[PDB]
Amino acid sequence: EPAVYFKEQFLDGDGWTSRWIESKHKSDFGKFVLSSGKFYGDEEKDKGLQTSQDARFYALSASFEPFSNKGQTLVVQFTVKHEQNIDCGGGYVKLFPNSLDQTDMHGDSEYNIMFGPDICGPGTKKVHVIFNYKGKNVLINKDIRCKDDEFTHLYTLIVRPDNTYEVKIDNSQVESGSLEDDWDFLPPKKDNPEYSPDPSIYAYDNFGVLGLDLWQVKSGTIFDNFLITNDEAYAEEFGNETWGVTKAAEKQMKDKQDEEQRLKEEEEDKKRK
Amino acid sequence: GAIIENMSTKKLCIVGGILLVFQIIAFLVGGLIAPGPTTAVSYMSVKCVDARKNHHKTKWFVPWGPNHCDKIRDIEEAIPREIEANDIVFSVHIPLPHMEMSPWFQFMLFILQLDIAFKLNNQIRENAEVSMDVSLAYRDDAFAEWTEMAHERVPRKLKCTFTSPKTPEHEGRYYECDVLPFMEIGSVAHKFYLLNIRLPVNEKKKINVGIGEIKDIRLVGIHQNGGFTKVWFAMKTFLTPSIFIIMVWYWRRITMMSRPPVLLEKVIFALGISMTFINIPVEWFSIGFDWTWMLLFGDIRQGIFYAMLLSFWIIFCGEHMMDQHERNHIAGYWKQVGPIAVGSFCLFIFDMCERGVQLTNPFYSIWTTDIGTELAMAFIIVAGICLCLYFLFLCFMVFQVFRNISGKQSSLPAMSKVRRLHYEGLIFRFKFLMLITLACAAMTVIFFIVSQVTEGHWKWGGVTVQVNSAFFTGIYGMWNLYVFALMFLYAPSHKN
Amino acid sequence: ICNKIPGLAPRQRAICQSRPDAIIVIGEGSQMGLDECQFQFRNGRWNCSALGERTVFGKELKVGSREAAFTYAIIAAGVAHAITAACTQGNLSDCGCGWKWGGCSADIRYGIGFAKVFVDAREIKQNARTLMNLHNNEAGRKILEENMKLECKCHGVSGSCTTKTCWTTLPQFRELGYVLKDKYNEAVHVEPVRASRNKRPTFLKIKKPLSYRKPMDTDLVYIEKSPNYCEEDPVTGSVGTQGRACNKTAPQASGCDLMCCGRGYNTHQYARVWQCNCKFHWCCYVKCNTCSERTEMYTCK
Ligand SMILES: *[C@@H]1O[C@H](CO)[C@@H](O[C@@H]2O[C@H](CO)[C@@H](O[C@@H]3O[C@H](CO)[C@@H](O)[C@H](O[C@H]4O[C@H](CO)[C@@H](O)[C@H](O)[C@@H]4O[C@H]4O[C@H](CO)[C@@H](O)[C@H](O)[C@@H]4O[C@H]4O[C@H](CO)[C@@H](O)[C@H](O[C@H]5O[C@H](CO)[C@@H](O)[C@H](O)[C@H]5O)[C@@H]4O)[C@@H]3O)[C@H](O)[C@H]2NC(C)=O)[C@H](O)[C@H]1NC(C)=O
Ligand SMILES: [Ca+2]
Repeated sequence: EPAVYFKEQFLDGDGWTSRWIESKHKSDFGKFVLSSGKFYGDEEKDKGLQTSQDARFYALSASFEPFSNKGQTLVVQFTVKHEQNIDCGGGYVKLFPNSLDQTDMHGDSEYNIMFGPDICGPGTKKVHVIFNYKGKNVLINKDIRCKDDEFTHLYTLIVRPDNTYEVKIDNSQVESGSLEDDWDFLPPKKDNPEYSPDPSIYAYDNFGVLGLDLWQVKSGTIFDNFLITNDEAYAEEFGNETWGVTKAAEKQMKDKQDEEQRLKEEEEDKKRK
Repeated sequence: GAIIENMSTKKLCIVGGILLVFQIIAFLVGGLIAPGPTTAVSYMSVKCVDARKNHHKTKWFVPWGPNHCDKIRDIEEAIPREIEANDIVFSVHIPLPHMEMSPWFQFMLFILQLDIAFKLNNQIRENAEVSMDVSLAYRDDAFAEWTEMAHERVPRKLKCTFTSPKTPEHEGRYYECDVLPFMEIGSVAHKFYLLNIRLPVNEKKKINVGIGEIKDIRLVGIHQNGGFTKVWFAMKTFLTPSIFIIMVWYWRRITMMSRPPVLLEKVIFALGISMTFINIPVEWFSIGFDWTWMLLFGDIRQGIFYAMLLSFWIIFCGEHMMDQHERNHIAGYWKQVGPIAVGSFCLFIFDMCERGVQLTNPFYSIWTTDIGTELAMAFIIVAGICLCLYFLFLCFMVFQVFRNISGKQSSLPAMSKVRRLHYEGLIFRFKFLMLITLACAAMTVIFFIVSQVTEGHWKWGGVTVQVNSAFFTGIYGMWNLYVFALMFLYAPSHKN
Repeated sequence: ICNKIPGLAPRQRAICQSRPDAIIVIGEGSQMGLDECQFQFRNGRWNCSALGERTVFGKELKVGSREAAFTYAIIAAGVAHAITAACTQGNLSDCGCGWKWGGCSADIRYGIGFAKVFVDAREIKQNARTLMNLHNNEAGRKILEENMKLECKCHGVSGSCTTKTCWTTLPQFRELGYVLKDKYNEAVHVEPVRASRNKRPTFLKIKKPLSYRKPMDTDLVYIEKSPNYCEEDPVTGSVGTQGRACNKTAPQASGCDLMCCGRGYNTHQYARVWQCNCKFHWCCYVKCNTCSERTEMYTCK
């Protein structure tokens, strides 16, 4: 059964102000806005939270029904569109237990899982998969290259009781493996006297908060179509039913806008001479 | 008629020469003999460690010498030792090793400087405030116990800025923080002082959270030099009998006339009283008694003299209006003396709110809060407005007196000889006193500016001259001689 | 105690007998200067670490280039700074102070005087190199003097500026290190001049073209051309960049092409620990979480 731990589409027009709480740890945190962007596939189905102020930190979260993934597959899914093509800026989402105070969130809040693309300079264009395990915020060993263009891209993380995991981008597989292989959770096997197996890595006692905690020099990115669920299937169908259906219209819309801009540029070059 | 109308030019020149000689001597006493007004000594606090010894009984941590505290060289060592906050007590011993404080240091003024290191994830908040848990003690001999003098919480707002780019390449550099006014005591009756400062941390109550990464606490102790105090007391000891003698002479001159004194003579006597109140060295009792209120008392004495001088100038100008004026009733001068009264009252209230409260709490400062700053600025602004009104009134009255004089000069030949001499003497009185007062005020202002801009002393030949102290001695002697000359030259003359 | 201390000149070892307490402070000052020099040049091919053996003042540089000038100036400034700073907190008693008449002289004067009489005694042999080191030491002490932060407080009648007191406080040594780094970036080439009657040079003048005057007392000078510093050669005092870290990018003097002088990079999966996500008190409370990451750092071949 589709145990929907969290889900949002912002079809109500003002639900983001009601379900998402703006943090007040620091005075100069940037403000999200609900906008469809300059270009989109659907005017209201693709209206999401947009960063609006340059060179600002951002801190905003929504609480949901607490749950535990012990003995159950966990799936997190969301979509990002980078209307400004950041040279530096995050696009990842953080998951917190319900003990977190949503008004005091900042860059140093203790999250359970951090997932999503991160960009800063040409050097780093990777997808973060960080697990807070026994006081260690272990980063993923394998390097997953994230998308860069203005088009909307879907990101999905799957964690399974058998310690296996996979990362889905644009409803397509990009990475797979196991928790104990691709992270430095346990001491190395070599038999090392310090070694001891621990299959309970994947399990968290409670998830109760999803948050957006990121720094952006160039504002303009839009987040949409969040999902936290136990079912990989419902994740895949949901991603097809929001990103896939709007993909064609959004692509045609960008193509038309770029054609108009190119026509304007070439006619301006002709008339200037 | 005064003395000065009668005096020939030769006697006036003799008096002026004697006064100039005494003025030069007054300048030289401070320039050559005095060692400089104040001494500032900078103390680096020793980061003592409370190894959970001060649980109930109050304990004193000594920076150095016998019974020296367990201390940290640099505050990073507290992490491997797992020494939490609320245990690091910054301790200062006010007399540096092998030195003693003495009552001849007429006061102790302390400021605080914080060395706050810039760290990217430990920056100072937008409205950070540090609340020091200060404790201060005194001791008379090195083998006795410390006795608690004060124990207060001292909140101060941080005004720190960081100039370098906020990048890890420039991490660890200190914030540029303005100095924090710490405390002031009007008496130094004891020899040794111990100062203990703690910065307790409490996230729930927001005590000392977000004040940055404080590395060192640096204390600066300002006191008046003992040599300057001794020179000052010798000067006052010379001046007190002189002013007393001239006061008694002037009182006898006034009262044994065949007529009651006019208002101007009473105002001159009041100015003499106001200066005699300064000249009496009651501060020479502060070297035997613990009178912490001597700073406020001296400030009130100085303010009384300033108010009486400013009042005397306007009364003199009013009393030298040649035509249809010079009524000997003080009530007619409420318009022009009023600004002096209002400004003096406002400054007195401000001084009571700043130095008067510090008698009960040395670490108090009116500026620690926004409301206190607003109140103090209100009093200071009212005083400044009153001063501007007073100077406008004084300029108008001087112009009017000169207009009246210029209108009088044409009609002099038609008058009788006695009235001619009377009016000529009044004109000479006014012109002489106005020129002398302008010279004294100009020299006072010029030397004040010079002492403010000059580094403090000048080296010429085989001697060094203390300009910042020659200023004090020269101006003090200057106004004592001004009062003496005013009280002698403008005393009534007796006909024969 | 200076019997054990290596590298000290015989006259300096007598100053140890005069002030056994101050020699520890002077050693701390020399080490502070060397630490600041190592920090400022950490990204250069000369990381201020030709010191393969330990002496109080650090191993002397065989070539009197800009690097030697910066080293000498920072060492002298550090010695003076440490003497003054240790005096301010009561670690030295005879420093400064008489007290009840004039209240002692300024601390920085004692610090500078003692640092001068100690450090400048190290230049035993008379030579153009000795002139260069003396000039650099005086430049460092002068730069320390120029950077003293002046402060004043008015405490007159009602607190007005009728009376005020001023004092100078030491600049924290990282600021002085950056100032001397800026001086190093613009040091002037100088040349000794010898009088026939004197048979030995006594002063030096600028070698840079379109100039013939004596260099100013607050300007670092050098008399020899700087080596390459990336091939090890004890004839020229070069340590080499073999095995030194590199960022492997375009920025100057830190990219792996320039740092290794074309020898290429070498990577080994360094796998950092990276303590992060902390909640801080002002000095001493940490509860961070270590965000370990298998990062790569590149070393010169
Ligand atoms: C080799 O030479 C090249 C050539 O020049 C150099 O490459 C340069 O690299 C620097 C460093 O990135 C680039 O400077 C950047 O310039 C931007 C525009 O001027 C700045 O915005 C940017 O500032 C970021 O970095 C500095 C220093 O790292 C930080 O002080 C600053 O706060 C910014 O940090 C955030 O930037 C990104 C925003 O998305 C994040 O990816 C980054 O991790 C950091 O995020 C922090 O803050 C967020 C906000 O809440 C937190 O969520 C983060 O924590 C989370 O993520 C971390 C892991 O990332 C987890 O551990 C944690 O659990 C999570 O909570 C962070 O706390 C820079 O100043 C410069 O442009 C480059 N020049 C080029 C490419 O030419 C460089 O010298 C060398 N390069 C290398 C790779 O060595
Ligand atoms: Ca939407």
